[PDB]
Amino acid sequence: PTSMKALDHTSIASVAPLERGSVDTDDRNSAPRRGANFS
Amino acid sequence: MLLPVVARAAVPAIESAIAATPGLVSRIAAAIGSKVSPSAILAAVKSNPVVAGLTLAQIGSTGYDAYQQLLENHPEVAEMLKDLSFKADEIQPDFIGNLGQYREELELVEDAARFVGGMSNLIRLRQALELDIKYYGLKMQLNDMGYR
Amino acid sequence: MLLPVVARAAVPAIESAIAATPGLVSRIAAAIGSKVSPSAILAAVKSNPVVAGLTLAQIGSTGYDAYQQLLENHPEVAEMLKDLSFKADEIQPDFIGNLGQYREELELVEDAARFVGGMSNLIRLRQALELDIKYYGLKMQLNDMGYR
Amino acid sequence: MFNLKVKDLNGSARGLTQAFAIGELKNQLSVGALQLPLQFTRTFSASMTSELLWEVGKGNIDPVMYARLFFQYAQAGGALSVDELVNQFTEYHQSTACNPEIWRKLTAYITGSSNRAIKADAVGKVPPTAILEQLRTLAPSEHELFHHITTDFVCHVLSPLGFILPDAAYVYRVGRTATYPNFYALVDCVRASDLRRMLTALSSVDSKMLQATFKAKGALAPALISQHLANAATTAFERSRGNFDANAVVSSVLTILGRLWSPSTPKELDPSARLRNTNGIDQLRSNLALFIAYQDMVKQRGRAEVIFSDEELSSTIIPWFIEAMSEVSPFKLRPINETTSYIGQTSAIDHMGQPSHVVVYEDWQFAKEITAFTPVKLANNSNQRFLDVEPGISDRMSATLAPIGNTFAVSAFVKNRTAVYEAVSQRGTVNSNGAEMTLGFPSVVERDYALDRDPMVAIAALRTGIVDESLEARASNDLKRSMFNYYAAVMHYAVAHNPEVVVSEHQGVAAEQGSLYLVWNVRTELRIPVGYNAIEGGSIRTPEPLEAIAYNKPIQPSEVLQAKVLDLANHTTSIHIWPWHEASTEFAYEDAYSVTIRNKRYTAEVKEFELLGLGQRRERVRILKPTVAHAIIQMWYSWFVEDDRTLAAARRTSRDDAEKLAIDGRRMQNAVTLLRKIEMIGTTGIGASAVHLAQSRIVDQMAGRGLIDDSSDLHVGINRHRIRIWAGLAVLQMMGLLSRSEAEALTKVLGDSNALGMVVATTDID
Repeated sequence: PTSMKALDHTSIASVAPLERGSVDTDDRNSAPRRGANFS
Repeated sequence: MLLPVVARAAVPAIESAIAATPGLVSRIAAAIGSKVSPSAILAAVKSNPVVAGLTLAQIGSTGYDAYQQLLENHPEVAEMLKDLSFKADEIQPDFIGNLGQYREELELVEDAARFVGGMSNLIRLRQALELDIKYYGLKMQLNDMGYR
Repeated sequence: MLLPVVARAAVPAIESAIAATPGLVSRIAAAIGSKVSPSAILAAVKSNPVVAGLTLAQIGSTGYDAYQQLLENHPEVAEMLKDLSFKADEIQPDFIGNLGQYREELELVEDAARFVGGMSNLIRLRQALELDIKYYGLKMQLNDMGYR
Repeated sequence: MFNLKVKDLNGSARGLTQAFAIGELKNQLSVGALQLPLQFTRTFSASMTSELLWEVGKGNIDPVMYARLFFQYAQAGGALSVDELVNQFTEYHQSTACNPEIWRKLTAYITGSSNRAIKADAVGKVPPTAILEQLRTLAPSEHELFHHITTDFVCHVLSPLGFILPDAAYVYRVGRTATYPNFYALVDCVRASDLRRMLTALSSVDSKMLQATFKAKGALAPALISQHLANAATTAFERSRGNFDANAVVSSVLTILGRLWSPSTPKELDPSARLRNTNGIDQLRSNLALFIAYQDMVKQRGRAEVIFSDEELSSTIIPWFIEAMSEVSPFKLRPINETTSYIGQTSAIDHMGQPSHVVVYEDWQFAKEITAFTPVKLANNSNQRFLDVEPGISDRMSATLAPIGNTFAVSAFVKNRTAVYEAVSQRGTVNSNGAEMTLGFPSVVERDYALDRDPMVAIAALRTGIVDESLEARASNDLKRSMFNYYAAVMHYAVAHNPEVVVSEHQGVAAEQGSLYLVWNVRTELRIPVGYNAIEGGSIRTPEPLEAIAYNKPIQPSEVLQAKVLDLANHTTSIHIWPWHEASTEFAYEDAYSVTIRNKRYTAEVKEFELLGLGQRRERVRILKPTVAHAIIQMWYSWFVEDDRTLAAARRTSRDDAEKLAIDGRRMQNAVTLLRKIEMIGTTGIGASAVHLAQSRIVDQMAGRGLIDDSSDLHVGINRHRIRIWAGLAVLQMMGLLSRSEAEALTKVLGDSNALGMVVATTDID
């Protein structure tokens, strides 16, 4: 099997956002919002 | 939810440790931060995998088996669990300075390494020379017979 | 990190052996260079496979199958472990030493032979390192005078 | 790639030195000695890139062609050369064709027995293959050669519109032979020209004048045909008996040249005085290829002897010896300028013209056409096979190598090297063991691929200079012939661009006629010597062929050396083949990509038959090994890794900041140029088809696992590169072009250089 290991450990060029925020939102699932009753 | 495949092994493992000694029950209650009652923590283990891991760190005797199996079926917690459970390794006062003397030395090996090849080769080549002389004779003789 | 699959294979293997006899502490400290305590050597096993493979081969009652399991599960350690464990076979009085035992060794020579050159060259190179240090300085001084 | 120090040749080049060639290993040769100026205007070169197919079906025993196949053999397989081959061939000849019992058998095998038959009416024609099948039965001989030379023989004699039909044919491949003749290679070129004196007798009118009496008179009687034939085989054989001694013919005709060249020939011994005919020698006086041969002779024999008569006789050998080398051999006479034209040179300069390093390379134009053939057998246990050409597999492969041949061209490696040797040195040349010289020769490295010999054995022989005897005798030839092929290619080169040369006898203590070594006169403006010679007076003279290179001004390669593909499609389809088996390799590629997504491991294995887009899995097909391509790309990987070893070596030395950022800018600046080559390779259709299939199997593997988050994630900053590369290294591995361990390390360079993370941008070649 070919080894892609070495190529796997890498870093990404870093950069800083102008306005910080939205950080912990990376992984979340909001479960759906219901509609109103009808009549 | 804790996956059953783990939970099957996990739950009795913990319960066994509890039945062994009470002294652990108070400890895990402190670390996980759960109600001291043995029924409480056992209710928590089932609920969260992260919690299940910290418990198995508190008891390593009988528990090490399930922990690894927990780690398998949950690569997710693996990162998070590794952080929450940590202890600073006590460093020896002499160590860092004691390392300073080997600067001269290691740079010598890496000069020898590059020449030969990978470090694995040099470890071999070193043995080849250290090896007894007769062997050089032996190999010469097989070539005398025609063997290569 | 040590693969969890092989982890459950090695840890009871090395532990049972440590608790079986205290005498096995002589192996861990000799090669691996682990700390004197039985707890720290365990952490070394978990840390590195190379370290682990040298723990498995050294304790041989229950270990072999476990050692071969480590091999396949983490195949990069193959070349490393087979090499870092080598034991000279001394000498056979009889002509037919053969590949029976000496197989691994006569292989070892050839690698070393291949690299350096013709079989003669190595034996030469063997000696050059065996020569007293002085002779080097001599060759250098006779160079200094402008002789070559 | 070879790497040597021009200052000390004794240590690192020793086998490539001249003082080794003429066998004085203790000390270098003093320029000062008797000196006899002379002109080399001609040389003997086996053609580069000569690949042809030769049909042996029907026809006539073309005399020349069948000689060459004795030559091509004894060279190929060792065997203690040709003298055995020849005298055995007489045995076999005296065993069968001289023995009338076997002849009668064939006639019984073809028509019937004890009957009267009538020509072309009640006589049916038979395909040549058939009578061959019978020769296998009748004649238990070692080589298939012996059978074909007899086959076309019987084909010729008995055929006045007779037993043989015109249709059937065979074919054979014209393989690369050692280019510049070794001494023994002359011996054979004489004997090979012995045997076509033999053949031209069995093709002779005296053998033909048999048929001349049977043309219109019909063939009625089986014995009175066969017997009438069998004699005519022995009579044409009685005549051919006898031959000159190649061992003696060569040894003499070199020596009577050897007395011509050398500065010390006492008054009497010279040719022009005691030879009747001065024509023959004049043409062989100036010939170079013989000189380097003449050095081989004196080294091995240790002496020289004539044992031919002084004039009358030695005037009837030479004009016949001119013939042998003229035609029979693959070796053809060339003006010397145009034999090495394709060689080229580039120097790593500093100030005055004084080279820091100088690199000599063979110029290639990458040869991309790949014919994938497959075996087909009408007969059991027969070497001879039809081979099917399979279009479009050629066109998938050639669709891949079209971009490859662009970026791997050899002209672009040397501009890469010199650029390194400039950044790396930072300092006066005199130090660091004086100037160095590096050279590499795909065409030599090729010769070890066709033989499946590790090219790394020879290049380790030179520096040490001496061969290991532990290997078998067929290998020692393959090593020592190739250790030569450098040494010849060097001196043909040096002499080409420095026309002025002089010959000089050597000196030794005891009982030696001594040997001839050239000394060049080269003038160039350098106020400092390289190698060691005086460089005094504005010109310098040196024994060594290498040192005489370095002083050359940079050279552009005059002509690309281009490999014509072996053309199967033409002659292979309808005709049996030669020993195809080893010349090509089996077609299978088994490799498995892997990636981890959302902390979940995924794997897609891929095989060779899918990558092309062939539904069937067919192992019956094989690939003809394109060694010229494996040569180059093997070289490139050698040099490329050799760079980064020096830079990271040259960095840690500097211990100065302004420089370290020149180097750290060089490492990175390669590792992108690399990472782009591989990816641009990936875009190739073979490239693409590996990509599409690599993802597609993961998507469909994933959808079952029950989460589709893939589509977004496998196209990203990294994992689009990762799979892009791995498809670029597969295509190289699924071909012969590289070894799976070599690619594994070539990856590790992109790991540390971190060129990957700092790009974050892909180019699609659709």
